[PDB]
Amino acid sequence: GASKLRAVLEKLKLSRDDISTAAGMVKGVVDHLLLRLKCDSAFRGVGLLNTGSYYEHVKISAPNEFDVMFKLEVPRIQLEEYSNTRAYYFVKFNPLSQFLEGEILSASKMLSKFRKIIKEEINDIKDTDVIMKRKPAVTLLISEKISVDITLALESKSSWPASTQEGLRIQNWLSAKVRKQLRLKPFYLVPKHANGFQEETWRLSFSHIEKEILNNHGKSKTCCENKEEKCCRKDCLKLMKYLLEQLKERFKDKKHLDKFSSYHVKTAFFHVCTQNPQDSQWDRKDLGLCFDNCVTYFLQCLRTEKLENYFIPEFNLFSSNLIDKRSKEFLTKQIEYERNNEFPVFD
Ligand SMILES: C[C@@H](CO)NC(=O)c1cnn2c(O)cc(-c3ccccc3)nc12
Ligand SMILES: [Zn+2]
Repeated sequence: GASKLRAVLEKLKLSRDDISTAAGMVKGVVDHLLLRLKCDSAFRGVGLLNTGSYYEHVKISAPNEFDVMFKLEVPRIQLEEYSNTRAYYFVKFNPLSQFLEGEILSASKMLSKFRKIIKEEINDIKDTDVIMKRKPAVTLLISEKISVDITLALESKSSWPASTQEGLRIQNWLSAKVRKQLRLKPFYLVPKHANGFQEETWRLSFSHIEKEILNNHGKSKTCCENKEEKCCRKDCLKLMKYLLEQLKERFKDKKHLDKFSSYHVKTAFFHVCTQNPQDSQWDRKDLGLCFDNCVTYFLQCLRTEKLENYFIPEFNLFSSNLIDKRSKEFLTKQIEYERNNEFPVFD
């Protein structure tokens, strides 16, 4: 039974043109900010990253909400793992000399200059109306409709940290050949401090690898290139993403589902892909069964309080220290009700 599922997907597809026009306004403002950012010595090598839901063709439900990534190549860096977290690091070693708070690169001083240049540049541009929202680093508001979340990410062309060594288990699905090729690619560090936090740490980012894997997702190279080879991987992720967005909208005034994000859904999705490496396990005709495995796996993670980062196996996104048991039990209660009642939150 995939009828309501196929119905949702068609409706979601109709929002494509609206998302495309809105992206036009954003491309204008962003190209301008990058031209002005490149002027400062520190942000000279700044560029547009091209990762996210939109570039992975999985952008569901919000044309008035865009997330943009700004990469900045950093030359010869040394990482120091913070408090055995496996995901959070200190950036040690130059254009960024001004932001060194000891031998360590300050996330706060770095982001303040970034926010400062952006604040200075949005007043100077009169072509379109752009406002900057108060202290996903910098948030803009274009023409009073479009919100743009701007993230700064350091780029390192070094070997991936030791914590990733046993991650990205795509060998039996996408091949070891591909895994080797992917790990040769750079890695990113976004400033994330996650009583009181360490406001000088950087978290690992592999948004570019997630895009590569999603846009070349089959065991067969010709997956989704012909009628006989069409799969439902992307559709299951779109449906999982929409399921959480809809439930998070339904209970916005409650505050339980606040700690859950589309990243939890996407992570759980990649785990299901590792479990089901065959394209035959993802047949378009089996969408109902495939979406049910995704729902089922996600619920097992919520019950067992275990959702490991796809790249950092030792990092548990569903740890009791991150998300309290009552919140996971609320999300379980809601998802189970939905599955039992042919997904009323969809229509
Ligand atoms: C669930 C929240 C808060 O943990 N995260 C996100 O929403 C989130 C969105 N992209 N992304 C990502 O590219 C990487 C990570 C990540 C999380 C934990 C450990 C290492 C990396 N998270 C994200
Ligand atoms: Zn496919």
